Amino acid sequence: HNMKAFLDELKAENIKKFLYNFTQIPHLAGTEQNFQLAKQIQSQWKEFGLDSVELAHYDVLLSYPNKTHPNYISIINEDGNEIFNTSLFEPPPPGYENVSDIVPPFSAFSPQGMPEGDLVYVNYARTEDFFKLERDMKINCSGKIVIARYGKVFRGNKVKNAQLAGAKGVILYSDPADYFAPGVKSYPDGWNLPGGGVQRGNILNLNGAGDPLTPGYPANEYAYRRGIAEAVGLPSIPVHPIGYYDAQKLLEKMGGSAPPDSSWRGSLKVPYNVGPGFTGNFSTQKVKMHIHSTNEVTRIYNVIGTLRGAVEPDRYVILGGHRDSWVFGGIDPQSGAAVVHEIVRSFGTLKKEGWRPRRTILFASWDAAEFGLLGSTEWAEENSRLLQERGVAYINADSSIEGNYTLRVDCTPLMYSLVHNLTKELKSPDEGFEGKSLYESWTKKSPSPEFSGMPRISKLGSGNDFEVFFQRLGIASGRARYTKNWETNKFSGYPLYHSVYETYELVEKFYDPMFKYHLTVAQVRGGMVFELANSIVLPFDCRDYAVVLRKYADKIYSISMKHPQEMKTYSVSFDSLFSAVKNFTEIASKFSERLQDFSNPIVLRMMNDQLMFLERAFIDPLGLPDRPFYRHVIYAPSSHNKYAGESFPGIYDALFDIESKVDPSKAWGEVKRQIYVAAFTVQAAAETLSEVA
Amino acid sequence: HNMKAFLDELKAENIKKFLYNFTQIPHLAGTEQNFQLAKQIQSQWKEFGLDSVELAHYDVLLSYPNKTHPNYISIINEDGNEIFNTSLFEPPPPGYENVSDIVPPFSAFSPQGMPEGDLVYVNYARTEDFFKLERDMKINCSGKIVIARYGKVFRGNKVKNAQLAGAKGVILYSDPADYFAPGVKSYPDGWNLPGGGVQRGNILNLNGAGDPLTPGYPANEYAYRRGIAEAVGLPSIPVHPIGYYDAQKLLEKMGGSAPPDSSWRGSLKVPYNVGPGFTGNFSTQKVKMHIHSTNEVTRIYNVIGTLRGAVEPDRYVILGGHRDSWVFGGIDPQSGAAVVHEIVRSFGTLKKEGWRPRRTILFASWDAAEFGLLGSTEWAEENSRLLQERGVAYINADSSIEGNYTLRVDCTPLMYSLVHNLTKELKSPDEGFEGKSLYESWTKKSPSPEFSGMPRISKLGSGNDFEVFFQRLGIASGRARYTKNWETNKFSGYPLYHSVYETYELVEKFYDPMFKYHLTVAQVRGGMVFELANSIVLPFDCRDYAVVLRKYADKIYSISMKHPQEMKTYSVSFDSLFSAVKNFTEIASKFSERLQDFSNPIVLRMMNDQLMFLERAFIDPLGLPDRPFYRHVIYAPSSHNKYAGESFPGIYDALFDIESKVDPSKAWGEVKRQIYVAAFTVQAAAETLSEVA
Ligand SMILES: Nc1nc2ncc(CNc3ccc(C(=O)N[C@@H](CCC(=O)N[C@@H](CCC(=O)N[C@@H](CCC(=O)N[C@@H](CCC(=O)O)C(=O)O)C(=O)O)C(=O)O)C(=O)O)cc3)nc2c(=O)[nH]1
Ligand SMILES: Nc1nc2ncc(CNc3ccc(C(=O)N[C@@H](CCC(=O)N[C@@H](CCC(=O)N[C@@H](CCC(=O)N[C@@H](CCC(=O)O)C(=O)O)C(=O)O)C(=O)O)C(=O)O)cc3)nc2c(=O)[nH]1
Ligand SMILES: *[C@@H]1O[C@H](CO)[C@@H](O[C@@H]2O[C@H](CO)[C@@H](O[C@@H]3O[C@H](CO)[C@@H](O)[C@H](O[C@H]4O[C@H](CO)[C@@H](O)[C@H](O)[C@@H]4O)[C@@H]3O)[C@H](O)[C@H]2NC(C)=O)[C@H](O)[C@H]1NC(C)=O
Ligand SMILES: *[C@@H]1O[C@H](CO)[C@@H](O[C@@H]2O[C@H](CO)[C@@H](O[C@@H]3O[C@H](CO)[C@@H](O)[C@H](O[C@H]4O[C@H](CO)[C@@H](O)[C@H](O)[C@@H]4O)[C@@H]3O)[C@H](O)[C@H]2NC(C)=O)[C@H](O)[C@H]1NC(C)=O
Ligand SMILES: *[C@@H]1O[C@H](CO)[C@@H](O[C@@H]2O[C@H](CO)[C@@H](O)[C@H](O)[C@H]2NC(C)=O)[C@H](O)[C@H]1NC(C)=O
Ligand SMILES: *[C@@H]1O[C@H](CO)[C@@H](O[C@@H]2O[C@H](CO)[C@@H](O)[C@H](O)[C@H]2NC(C)=O)[C@H](O)[C@H]1NC(C)=O
Ligand SMILES: *[C@@H]1O[C@H](CO)[C@@H](O[C@@H]2O[C@H](CO)[C@@H](O)[C@H](O)[C@H]2NC(C)=O)[C@H](O)[C@H]1NC(C)=O
Ligand SMILES: *[C@@H]1O[C@H](CO)[C@@H](O[C@@H]2O[C@H](CO)[C@@H](O)[C@H](O)[C@H]2NC(C)=O)[C@H](O)[C@H]1NC(C)=O
Ligand SMILES: *[C@@H]1O[C@H](CO)[C@@H](O[C@@H]2O[C@H](CO)[C@@H](O)[C@H](O)[C@H]2NC(C)=O)[C@H](O)[C@H]1NC(C)=O
Ligand SMILES: *[C@@H]1O[C@H](CO)[C@@H](O[C@@H]2O[C@H](CO)[C@@H](O)[C@H](O)[C@H]2NC(C)=O)[C@H](O)[C@H]1NC(C)=O
Ligand SMILES: *[C@@H]1O[C@H](CO)[C@@H](O)[C@H](O)[C@H]1NC(C)=O
Ligand SMILES: *[C@@H]1O[C@H](CO)[C@@H](O)[C@H](O)[C@H]1NC(C)=O
Ligand SMILES: *[C@@H]1O[C@H](CO)[C@@H](O)[C@H](O)[C@H]1NC(C)=O
Ligand SMILES: *[C@@H]1O[C@H](CO)[C@@H](O)[C@H](O)[C@H]1NC(C)=O
Ligand SMILES: *[C@@H]1O[C@H](CO)[C@@H](O)[C@H](O)[C@H]1NC(C)=O
Ligand SMILES: *[C@@H]1O[C@H](CO)[C@@H](O)[C@H](O)[C@H]1NC(C)=O
Ligand SMILES: [Ca+2]
Ligand SMILES: [Ca+2]
Ligand SMILES: [Cl-]
Ligand SMILES: [Cl-]
Ligand SMILES: [Zn+2]
Ligand SMILES: [Zn+2]
Ligand SMILES: [Zn+2]
Ligand SMILES: [Zn+2]
Repeated sequence: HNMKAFLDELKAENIKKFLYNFTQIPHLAGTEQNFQLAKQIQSQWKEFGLDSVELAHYDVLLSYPNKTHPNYISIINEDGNEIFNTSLFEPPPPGYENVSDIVPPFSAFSPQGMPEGDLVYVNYARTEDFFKLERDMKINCSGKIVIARYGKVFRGNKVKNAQLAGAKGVILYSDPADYFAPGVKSYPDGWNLPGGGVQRGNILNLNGAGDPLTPGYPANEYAYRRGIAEAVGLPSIPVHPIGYYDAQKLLEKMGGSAPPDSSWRGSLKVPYNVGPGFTGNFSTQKVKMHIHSTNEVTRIYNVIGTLRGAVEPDRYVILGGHRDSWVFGGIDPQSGAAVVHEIVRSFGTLKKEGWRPRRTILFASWDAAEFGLLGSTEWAEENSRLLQERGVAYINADSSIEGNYTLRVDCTPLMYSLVHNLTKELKSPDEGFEGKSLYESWTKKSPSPEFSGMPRISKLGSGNDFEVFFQRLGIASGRARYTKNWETNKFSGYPLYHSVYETYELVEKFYDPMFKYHLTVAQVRGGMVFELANSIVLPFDCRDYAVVLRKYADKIYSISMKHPQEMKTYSVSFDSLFSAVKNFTEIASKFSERLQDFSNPIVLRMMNDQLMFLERAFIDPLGLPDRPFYRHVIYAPSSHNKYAGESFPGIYDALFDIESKVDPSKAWGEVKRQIYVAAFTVQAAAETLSEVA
Repeated sequence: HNMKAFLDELKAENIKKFLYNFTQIPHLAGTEQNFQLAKQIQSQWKEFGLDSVELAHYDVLLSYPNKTHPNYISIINEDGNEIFNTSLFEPPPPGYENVSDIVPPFSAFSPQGMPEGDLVYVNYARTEDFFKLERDMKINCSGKIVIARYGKVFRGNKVKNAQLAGAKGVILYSDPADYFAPGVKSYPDGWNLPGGGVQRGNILNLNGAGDPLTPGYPANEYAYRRGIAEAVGLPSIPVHPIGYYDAQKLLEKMGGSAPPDSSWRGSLKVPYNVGPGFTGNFSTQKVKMHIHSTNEVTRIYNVIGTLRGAVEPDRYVILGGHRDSWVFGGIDPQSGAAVVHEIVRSFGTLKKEGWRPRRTILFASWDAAEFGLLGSTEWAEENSRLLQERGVAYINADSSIEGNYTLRVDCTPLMYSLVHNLTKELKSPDEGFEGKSLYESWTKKSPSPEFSGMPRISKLGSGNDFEVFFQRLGIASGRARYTKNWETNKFSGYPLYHSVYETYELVEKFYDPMFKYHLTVAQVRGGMVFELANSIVLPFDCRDYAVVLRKYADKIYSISMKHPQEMKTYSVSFDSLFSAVKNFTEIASKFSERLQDFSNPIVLRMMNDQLMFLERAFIDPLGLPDRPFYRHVIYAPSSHNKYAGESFPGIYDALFDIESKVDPSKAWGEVKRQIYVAAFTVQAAAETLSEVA
């Protein structure tokens, strides 16, 4: 009973069977079908051998279209005649044209409204796109309906940016430039997005809060809820997503200013004029949105499985991923959930033979992730005291594949060495690398930008269920999946993301017919969980944090040094931060020496507690400015793109666009405050690794 | 080497020698004399045998009178002639009339100003005193100078209340009613306050923040400081304290309204007229303050001594008390510091013989406590990560005596059983109880209001250095001292508190000639530290928390039930809170069973960690409303009196004066929110005691 036994028990054929099982009907959060799936998973995890398997339910704010009053967009003429209407649904895929309860495309949490106005095209609706419009082009979005292409940044940030520009509505669409790979056919004949395809998704700006009505506390049966007016993160203007056939009809008549440059042009045969409004002949026509979606407090269900530890049952290694989907969830999330299911089955086989892990393993099937990470966040709010004193690590398990090219890992620096070591022991599933390690193929295909002979491992961003564990609670977190070639594939994510076309057949036909990439991902995620839960000494290398901290300090200093005169005027010094990083490096090196130089279980556990609480030490209980649930001082989701991680986010945000601030003394004062907070936090974290007395 | 050996080594004669040594010259925070004392203590603790003894320094905002521009108050006539002036200093006591550097009486952190106006007498300047003035008597304090007697509540609350009433200045004085015990002589012939005596003290409203300029972070060498305008807790109006000879001259001419009842009358031969202003003949006279004190960032020094644990060096039991004094510190704090010194000496004697405690003991000599608990708070801010993951308990050690009648203990319910057990093993020092236990004498003299044959133990309030440990960080805390008879002694604290007369001779002549009460207090504080640091199982009884939680739930429900119609209208239910308390009771009982039913050091330490993190579980990382550093959900300092503890403070404050709120729906909504937070926190704390997996 060792890791090899665990790994060998995992089967591609089982992952395939589970994926098929999980994807025959929609499992939208808050629906009966997703409750039934929760009950099925609960029953199977018990069967598989877990010690306890419970449902944890919460009543959270969700959002749904009105079944009898459909959402749509029109072009309306000067007489009020609606001369063009966007689609009411995606053409369902072959053999699913009679499937009931497919939610039509909508932007979850949009308010209701019927705004009419002139269109402005805002490219990706990024912060810099809006800078270009108002500052350079002198185009005013106030009272306009903005149309933005999906891609580059989280859609909630696009909506926030549009609101702040004064838009009265937002239309999101999928441009073939970003969602149609050259030389591949549209679904069902290939993996591209057809012109009738539409990306669903929520447009909240929760900043880690969880359920909009209950920030800080679980949405249990006696919860006090905020009124809707005080809810966290809701958009103030109506929003709706469309496909590129419909977008073409909205964009083709656009007049006003030409696009500023080629980076504003997608692939449709339209000029990509910014507007506002339509060309001469059509200048009296307008665009009208009709949004009738409703926000509803609705019950959601997490499945929580426990495999009790033999030696340290009060130490938790968590493997979690969500279960709710927009429609069939062929990739997102069921390609992940099928992998978790097989991992539970394998651990359970060992358990039935008399094995237990050293530490407790918790397995989670989260609900309502698509509506803002609600299930994971409410559960973590409920259990925060247990998690912060006992939480060793969190391994996420959403989509197992977004491509078939190579591995992708995003994690805390504390897991780098674990990931390198594990992948050296796993077989590469790649063509041309038969008999080679996954480390070799991954390193060849995705080289580290810093180091020769190492693979790229990214920072954690957000937009997935590790957010509460990592950025709020400070528990070492990681994720892994198979991905595309980022050098040659310039499209955004995978094309059929959050569409009706994301099916079992998509995966089986186009992504992973042999389920070998799924199996490799199960071995990576499961192997990480195995080592974290069973290694005598926790498999964290504090020295890897020291290396990245210096890289991040260099980076933030370099941003600041774009303003040398202001740094002179306001005496802005990074000396404290570099000092703290130098001290962290020294103390980490000495800790590492002791870790290998110590039969004493108290010194061991004392050392294991130092390892465990190291990630915890980067937490500031006061949070980041105006984002109280982003508490990690080294990493937060980018304020411009929830998906991306930002390093030293407090200093980064203080420096961002600083040359535009009206009061430079105040602005640079805040930069100096953030440097102090960061230097202090790095030093305090270092000191947790010093000898304890 | 057991507790008896430790206890037997403590000597009254040593405590006496140390007290004499610590009280010959003033040790005002931020002065050279207090730095020299820090260095002396550091050297002696090393001598005594501690493993390491370091100074931890910070640069914090302090406040001092201007040496060449003295503070004083006048009565001024209509021509601007100052016809009466308050004293510039207290007459120094016999043999100290040539002692240099006695700080004259002042209110630390007063702004500068020379406000002139009509006096209003506001009794104790409590919330209810101001209610009586504005609501019942219809007396407007706006633009008036308020005169308030010291007593009943922390003077910072009096100042806050006066500011909010619109006062332009505050005069604080010591009324003989509150500071002159019948039948006892004034110092030097007895322990009463003479008419020239004055109580120093700060008038901040920090709400746990520490240094006003650096809330959340240690005031280290690279700290970013707030500007004075944004500092935490500073008063907006000038404030000055005076003795009763001077108060008599200010009060005797008072006209306007009669005092509302006898509870507004002190003991001076004046009418205690409320005002505003003086009677007919003197109506054109006014009162003028002259305050020239300055706030100054100043270095302060904590001494931190470590006695490394033999088995659990990463578990900290802390014995701390302050060293800085207003003048000589004969009682406050040196009667406490002398006791800590002897405790360190005793532990060191055992250490030199080869003994070590099981857990690490930290000893602290805090600086700047008199200026707002600054030294303890800055150090805890610096070390917060170590303290919250490793902090077992904090035992405070300010003044050892405030009387000679019986023991006083204020502590977490987690220490009740420890305190009962220890005091049963200690000898009573009381006359008439020779050969009896301290438990017996204490129980006879200060019976529990709830339980026959038990002694009174109070809630922790604040105004002392346990505040950051207990209310911010959630570390089990306690304190003990000898006190007066609360039934027969209706004066406030001890009369010479914070005056020049608080000397070695005061203690040796009047309070404790044999140093037997000091010795008993050393045995209580030291014994608690010994048991906390050496007991195999932590000496905490979670069931005692269950009992008090029910008492507090009953109490807060009873306050709410004063408004039955509103509870019906707004559906205000305490069911969730009582449910949580019932669950806590059940889970605690089961935990206690397991604690006694389990050779396994992991189960032991797992159980010890459950005991240690139980106090920690009452912490809400979001803090209480507008008081982010008061995080404990069960206990906070009263919003009306920092000295007093309040239970379920979030609900208490939501209910306080609720019938006066303009929007009852909003006000009762907030009551229901606080019930939810409290019920959730109690349940979450209970769940930390459940089986871990
Ligand atoms: N030069 C170079 N760079 C590379 N960078 C990376 C890689 C390997 N894989 C990647 C790793 C990181 C990135 C990356 O950093 N991209 C961006 C943004 C950060 C990022 O991770 N972006 C993702 C964004 C997509 C994402 O994370 N999506 C989520 C969506 C889950 C979801 O549906 N969540 C819901 C709810 C979200 C919520 O409510 O919070 C929703 O979004 O609707 C997910 O898949 O987990 C991406 O485009 O690859 C950047 O430039 O900084 C890109 C590719 N390879 C290379 C390379 O070969 N060369
Ligand atoms: N019926 C009945 N009740 C009793 N209650 C108690 C006791 C035994 N001892 C007591 C325990 C609690 C109380 C008590 O709860 N009193 C008040 C207020 C709470 C309290 O503890 N009050 C203290 C206030 C004094 C105090 O704590 N002072 C601080 C001052 C330290 C200091 O100088 N700090 C600085 C800095 C403070 C800062 O900046 O925060 C300063 O204040 O300037 C201290 O001595 O530690 C008191 O009057 O006894 C109440 O009714 O709720 C009173 C006496 N015995 C009895 C009894 O026999 N019968
Ligand atoms: C990284 O680790 C190092 C330890 O190896 C740590 O060094 C510390 O730096 C501080 C701040 O620079 C030092 O503080 C000095 O402490 C002495 C007392 O020991 C004081 O006398 C000094 O004050 C004087 O000088 C100041 C600067 O010119 C004046 O502003 C001030 O008014 C005084 O005149 C000063 O406070 C401290 O001694 C060392 N500790 C050591 C060497 O052990 C460093 O702080 C760590 N980095 C971080 C970011 O924490
Ligand atoms: C104290 O401990 C007890 C456990 O001994 C714990 O009891 C729990 O109470 C909650 C809330 O009352 C129970 O929740 C119910 O859970 C079931 C599923 O098991 C749901 O079907 C219930 O919902 C329905 O009924 C509600 C009330 O009428 C409706 O509002 C709702 O719309 C549904 O129709 C309800 O959520 C939970 O089952 C028990 N758990 C047990 C018995 O193990 C109690 O909560 C603890 N106290 C505190 C303050 O935490
Ligand atoms: C997915 O697999 C589950 C588990 O096999 C199927 O649920 C079982 O269905 C059979 C036959 O209907 C029942 O007798 C069992 O009680 C079910 N077991 C459960 C729920 O744990 C389920 O039908 C499959 N779903 C699909 C779409 O194929
Ligand atoms: C777009 O949809 C709208 C809404 O269904 C259509 O307009 C309606 O047409 C019917 C029948 O002609 C009228 O009775 C309604 O009054 C209309 N409603 C509104 C809101 O205008 C419209 O015909 C559609 N346009 C196209 C081109 O299909
Ligand atoms: C990853 O693998 C390396 C190589 O085995 C591990 O580093 C070795 O660890 C052992 C045990 O402490 C030492 O004796 C060796 O000196 C180390 N070799 C090195 C650093 O080159 C490393 O600890 C593993 N990482 C984990 C488990 O997180
Ligand atoms: C308080 O006691 C200390 C410790 O004995 C005295 O400090 C010592 O004084 C002698 C004689 O001046 C020196 O030789 C030592 O170096 C001192 N030891 C220290 C500082 O650790 C101090 O003088 C006493 N203070 C008073 C007021 O009596
Ligand atoms: C109260 O103190 C003030 C301040 O010292 C005294 O008034 C001063 O008196 C001197 C000499 O008579 C004058 O030159 C100053 O101009 C006065 N200063 C002010 C501010 O008035 C005053 O005499 C004292 N009153 C009593 C009764 O002692
Ligand atoms: C205080 O003393 C009592 C009496 O000895 C302790 O309670 C006993 O503890 C032992 C050991 O667990 C049990 O065998 C007895 O049944 C207990 N007797 C009781 C509760 O009456 C108590 O644990 C001590 N409190 C501490 C150490 O905090
Ligand atoms: C949906 O729309 C229908 C009619 O178009 C309306 O009667 C109903 O109130 C709506 N449902 C909601 C708001 O849940
Ligand atoms: C944009 O539009 C409206 C006019 O309708 C105006 O109120 C607003 O101030 C304008 N903003 C800018 C930056 O021109
Ligand atoms: C799978 O890999 C092949 C070969 O590189 C490639 O042509 C194809 O596009 C990949 N499929 C997907 C869905 O990425
Ligand atoms: C104190 O007062 C004197 C003169 O009365 C003045 O010169 C000096 O500035 C003051 N000291 C301060 C404000 O520290
Ligand atoms: C009290 O006094 C001033 C008049 O100088 C006035 O502005 C204020 O509103 C008054 N307040 C009340 C409650 O009468
Ligand atoms: C000490 O105790 C005696 C006897 O009860 C009492 O008369 C005296 O007032 C006490 N001294 C002090 C300072 O409380
Ligand atoms: Ca919540
Ligand atoms: Ca501070
Ligand atoms: Cl993932
Ligand atoms: Cl005390
Ligand atoms: Zn997903
Ligand atoms: Zn998704
Ligand atoms: Zn004190
Ligand atoms: Zn004091």
